[PDB]
Amino acid sequence: ELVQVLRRGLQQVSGHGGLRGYLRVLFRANDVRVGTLVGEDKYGNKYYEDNKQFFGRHRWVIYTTEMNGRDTFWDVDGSMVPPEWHRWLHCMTDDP
Amino acid sequence: SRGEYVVAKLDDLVNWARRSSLWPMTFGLACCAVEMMHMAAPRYDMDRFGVVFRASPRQSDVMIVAGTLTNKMAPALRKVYDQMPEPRYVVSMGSCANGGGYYHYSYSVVRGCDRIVPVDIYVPGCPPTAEALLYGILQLQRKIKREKRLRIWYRR
Amino acid sequence: MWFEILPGIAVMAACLFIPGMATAHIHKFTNGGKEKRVAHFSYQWNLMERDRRISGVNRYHVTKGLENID
Amino acid sequence: HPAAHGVLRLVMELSGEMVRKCDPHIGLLHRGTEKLIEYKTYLQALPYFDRLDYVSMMCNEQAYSLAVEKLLNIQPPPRAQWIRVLFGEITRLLNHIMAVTTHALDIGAMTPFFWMFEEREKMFEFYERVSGARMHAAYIRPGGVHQDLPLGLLDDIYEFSKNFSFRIDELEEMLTNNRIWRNRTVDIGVVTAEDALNYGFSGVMLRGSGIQWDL
Amino acid sequence: MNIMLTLLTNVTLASLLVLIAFWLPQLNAYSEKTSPYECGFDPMGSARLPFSMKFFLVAITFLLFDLEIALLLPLPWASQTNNLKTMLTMALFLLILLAASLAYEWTQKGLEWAE
Amino acid sequence: MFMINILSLIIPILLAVAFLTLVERKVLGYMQLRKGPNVVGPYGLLQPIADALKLFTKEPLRPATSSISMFIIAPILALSLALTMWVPLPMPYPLINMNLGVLFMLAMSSLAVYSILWSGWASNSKYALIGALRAVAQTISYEVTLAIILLSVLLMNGSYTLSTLITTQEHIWMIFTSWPLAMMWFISTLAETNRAPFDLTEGESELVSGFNVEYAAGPFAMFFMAEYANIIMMNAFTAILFLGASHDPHTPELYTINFVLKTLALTITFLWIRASYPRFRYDQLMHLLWKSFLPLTLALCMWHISLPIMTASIPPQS
Amino acid sequence: TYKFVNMREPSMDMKSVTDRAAQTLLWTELVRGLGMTLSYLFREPATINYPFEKGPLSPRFRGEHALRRYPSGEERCIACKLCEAVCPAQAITIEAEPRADGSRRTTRYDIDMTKCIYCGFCQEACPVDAIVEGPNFEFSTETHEELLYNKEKLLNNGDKWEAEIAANIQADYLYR
Ligand SMILES: CCCCCCCCCCCCCCCCC[C@@H](O)O[C@H](CO[C@H](O)CCCCCCCCCCCCCCC)COP(=O)(O)OCC[N+](C)(C)C
Ligand SMILES: CCCCCCCCCCCCCCCCC[C@@H](O)O[C@H](CO[C@H](O)CCCCCCCCCCCCCCC)COP(=O)(O)OCC[N+](C)(C)C
Ligand SMILES: CCCCCCCCCCCCCCCCC[C@@H](O)O[C@H](CO[C@H](O)CCCCCCCCCCCCCCC)COP(=O)(O)OCC[N+](C)(C)C
Ligand SMILES: C=C(C)[C@H]1Cc2c(ccc3c2O[C@@H]2COc4cc(OC)c(OC)cc4[C@@H]2C3=O)O1
Ligand code: SF4
Ligand code: SF4
Ligand code: SF4
Repeated sequence: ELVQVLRRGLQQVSGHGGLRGYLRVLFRANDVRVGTLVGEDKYGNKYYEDNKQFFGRHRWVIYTTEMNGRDTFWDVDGSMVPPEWHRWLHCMTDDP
Repeated sequence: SRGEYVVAKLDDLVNWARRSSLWPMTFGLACCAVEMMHMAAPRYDMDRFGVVFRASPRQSDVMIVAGTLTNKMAPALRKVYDQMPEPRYVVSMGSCANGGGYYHYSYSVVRGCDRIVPVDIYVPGCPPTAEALLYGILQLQRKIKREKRLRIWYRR
Repeated sequence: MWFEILPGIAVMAACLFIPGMATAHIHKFTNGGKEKRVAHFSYQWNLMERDRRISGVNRYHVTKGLENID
Repeated sequence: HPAAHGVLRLVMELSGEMVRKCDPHIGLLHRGTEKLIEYKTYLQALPYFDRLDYVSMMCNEQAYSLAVEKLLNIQPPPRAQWIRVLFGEITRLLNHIMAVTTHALDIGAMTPFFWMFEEREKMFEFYERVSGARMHAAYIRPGGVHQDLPLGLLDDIYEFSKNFSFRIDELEEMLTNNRIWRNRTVDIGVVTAEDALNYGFSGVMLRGSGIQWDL
Repeated sequence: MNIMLTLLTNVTLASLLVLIAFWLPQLNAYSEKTSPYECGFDPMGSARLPFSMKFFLVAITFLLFDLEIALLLPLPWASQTNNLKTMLTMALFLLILLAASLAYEWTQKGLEWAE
Repeated sequence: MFMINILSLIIPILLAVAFLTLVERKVLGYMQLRKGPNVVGPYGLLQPIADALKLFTKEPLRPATSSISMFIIAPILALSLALTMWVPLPMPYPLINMNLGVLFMLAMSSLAVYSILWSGWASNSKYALIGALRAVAQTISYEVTLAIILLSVLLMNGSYTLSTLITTQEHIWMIFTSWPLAMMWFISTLAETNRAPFDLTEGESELVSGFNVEYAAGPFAMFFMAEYANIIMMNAFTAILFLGASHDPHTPELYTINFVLKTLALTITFLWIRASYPRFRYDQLMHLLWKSFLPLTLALCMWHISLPIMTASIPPQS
Repeated sequence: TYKFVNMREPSMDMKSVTDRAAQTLLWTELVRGLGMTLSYLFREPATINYPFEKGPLSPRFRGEHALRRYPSGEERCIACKLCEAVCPAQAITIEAEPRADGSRRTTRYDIDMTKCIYCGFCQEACPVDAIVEGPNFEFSTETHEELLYNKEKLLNNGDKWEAEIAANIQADYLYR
């Protein structure tokens, strides 16, 4: 029913660390989905998956806000992924 | 100073507006145009970044040189580049546009489109993947974010 | 999602709401709080001019009832 | 021009909007491929055939490989030939999708392009898995194929193939019985069988006129 | 008076938008930029050369058909007359003659464009 | 105080046009299995603002071969007329109350074709001229049929006053009385607004950009604003004409909400149509309007003249 | 073996004629197309959230080039010049000499990335797995000169991407 969809949205905003974390993820990645934390990167990037999404949307990375020297709160790019997480993220392998 | 703060804020607003609405000219030459189409395809959906193709050069902001530029075709590319109103940007996509590529040693091929027009971003690959072209476009957006025209005018 | 199109439609609906309610409220404000008089024909215009003349304040919508018959 | 399908300078003499004369000017994508091929070895000249027709890449590889195999008097192994035919049919699907969707886009129907280019993306994934390149595989070689299939490619090709007919059905629902599409396509550009034969046409351009010919 | 004010406001807003469009940005106009657009190559002839109209007869017929709607537009008020039979006869006569003129033009190939 | 009403009508219309573009892009995207603008602002809500700011800070180009006066005048006329067509619409009270409001819209819509004509001719380029001539053909195709349809529908209203249409449809919608006329009116409104499948004047796949191929930056923005304002205005006119919302004199915002919802439904139907069909040929459009719509419209005009007399159902007004 | 695509004759009975007239006058197939688009509107789009989500790739993927080392830290390249001879675009330039310890090593190893067609022939030709095409594809530059790789840049690429390059090679070397 529609009420269950609304409840899914409410638990989605609840599970992102509250309202401000929800807004942070919405304005940083234009996505508010919740996934299992596969792992964390030594530069601050976090990697999540959810196998219920279709192939392509089942793995993602929330980038760090502070890379080597630059502020990456808004300025992010795919080149910031390290090679091992690069292999995992592009589905060249199944193992993290 | 107040004037410096004001020009910085207006500069940021104009940079945001220009990078958030980038309209490439509907313009392709060779193999690389297929990957450009796949970038426009639903999987990548460049339109979600505010990137919309437009046929007329007068209503365009970016020229993606996607394919070989030959000697016969170079004047036409230069002409449709000149008819773009400013500010205008050029992305060189693929080996053929970047430096000639497979046809570098040819009697009929221009060794890189940068001999004809100034180039902002070079996207390597033969062809670059649609993801690579998207990376290049976002890099162009970052470069537009870095530019400071109002600050330079104020410090004059 | 398809429900992501809804915010833009809502903004358009909010924008399109404003003209009608603004017109209605301005009509009420400038016509004594009781709707703007419609004069499609000269008889209605004559009625409006008579209302303005007998109002004593040169405003047609100022209505004089049975308190003007001594 | 969006309808130019690339670099074509069609000089047209018109009376009003009626076309009095067409003069196609080509050579805006003449790169001198044949001289360059004359400067390469047979393996070095193979990737040029990828870039000849950049919608039917593996079919061009197959044609060149067949020519070189005939000149060498050798024979590809059976598994290589089955792989060649399978990927040639996948390439035919890619080419026909591109042709039909760009034709519809030129006519004015822009929607089927987006529906079918996701299937094109999946077939690009097949290309990349077999070769490491989504478009220019250089996979079919004058001795067979470069590498064997990865250990799970056939299952994915089967999964893709068992859902494509519904996409074709949706495309046909959009176009086949549409009176606007029929108005824009029926009786337009009619060519007779004898004219098609004398003018050197091939493929659909013959079969549309009733000529029964398939290589 | 209110309609005149509305027209003045709309025209003023549009003209102001044009003025901001032409005076806010930085202009770099050179001869190559302002040249006419014909897909990258120079035009052969002029755009002020005659351009054939293949629907010229339909265009001429449009004038008479446009005056017919001007004739037919007072029908809502005409339907309030006491001589309803006469008004209905004349309205149907006018529409029948319009339909007959359309039929005559159709049958004699008047609606086909010139080749 | 009337100036305030003018502004309260003008600014929201432009805002709705700006966001209509975002809605148009998103609807097309989701109907094409993609998303459309969702990065510039949450759910792409700031994309129209970025487009407007980018367009008006870009260099406007004045062609060397162009006629300067008409070239500059045409977009001004387009946008001013697009804004002017809204003033007689009752929502439920019009800003301007006209005895003949329908004739006013007819005349102003007839005068809005000259912005495309003068723009195309004054550009002094071949594609612009082809677009202008296509506009001439389009008007010749649709004008007579649209006028006769309007007359046939309004025969049951009793006048050309737009507010009377609210009184006429107090109990039933006029679409249940004249649905055959409503279908032809909808198609003619598609043809009149230069919308797919009747977007010949632009013709992106055939004419690059058509009549406005030489326009850039702000004047191009004004042409776009005029076109989308015309879309919204025409769909609002259709909603008033055929789907009459109930009006409570003490509760007018109920009517306003109902009318806005119907107008949005019709506009979304326009966007839906654009994503489903191929483009017509302009000679085929003329033949469709003159060989199919015109005879049926003439017959239905005779029928809608005879019917109120036949059943003693003539509307009140003189 | 052939079939006809447009050789069917319409039925001329009164019911079929009336059905065709209803299709002509009430626009049934146009509503069918509208229904198809409406059905698509309610499906989940195929778009991914780049750059936070990436398109799937393969261990065979051909991206930016890299020069590799042995586990001891010694370079694998011995300057045989097979990759330079096989390069269809003549994108590789090599100069070699005996090293101070007598080893056969390069003194110049350039790849022009604006000449390269990314065909992977060089890594097929290499007998020691010295030159590879790595998995990286996001290396767009702002200048043409940044795409003219010398030996230092390629060695740097190898050191940077070796962790993924070795894993990709391990998953595909049995097909080679
Ligand atoms: C009364 C009005 C008069 C003027 C009318 C004009 C309209 C008003 C202007 C509208 C303001 C909206 C712009 C603000 C949008 C910023 C969004 C934000 O996200 O941008 C950030 C940075 O924002 C910009 O740096 C600053 C924007 C605005 C700066 C100053 C604004 C001052 C405006 C005040 C009005 C001045 C008008 C003067 C004429 C009267 C970084 O985003 P970005 O990296 O890109 O996106 C990366 C995408 N990722 C996240 C998914 C990876
Ligand atoms: C949204 C719709 C409503 C808006 C409401 C506001 C309306 C605003 C009006 C629209 C115009 C906006 C233009 C904004 C920039 C100003 C351009 C011009 O006026 O400035 C200069 C005007 O200066 C002239 O050079 C001459 C100045 C002095 C000579 C004549 C003026 C005499 C007035 C007396 C001034 C002395 C002090 C007065 C104190 C009050 C011309 O410079 P120019 O390069 O060409 O044009 C390009 C402008 N660029 C550089 C920003 C790109
Ligand atoms: C004697 C000549 C006959 C043969 C020659 C033919 C040449 C003449 C062409 C046709 C002649 C008809 C014209 C007669 C004048 C009509 C006016 C009069 O007869 O009364 C009208 C009667 O008109 C009726 O509608 C019936 C006559 C209409 C005939 C239908 C049209 C046929 C004309 C076809 C010939 C024209 C050229 C060819 C066209 C196809 C209305 O009367 P009523 O409204 O009570 O009172 C009005 C006064 N009020 C207002 C104060 C109350
Ligand atoms: C408009 C969107 C949906 C897509 C389609 C499209 C682009 C971008 C550019 C072009 C384009 O289509 C046209 C027509 O079809 C081909 C076919 C071509 O070769 C198959 C080819 O090569 C240069 C070029 C073209 C045109 C052109 O460059 O994005
Ligand atoms: S770089 Fe490669 S894919 Fe791109 S146009 Fe040249 S040959 Fe074709
Ligand atoms: S990938 Fe091919 S073109 Fe590039 S350097 Fe290696 S052999 Fe040469
Ligand atoms: S990279 Fe490999 S093929 Fe090239 S010179 Fe070195 S060892 Fe030989």
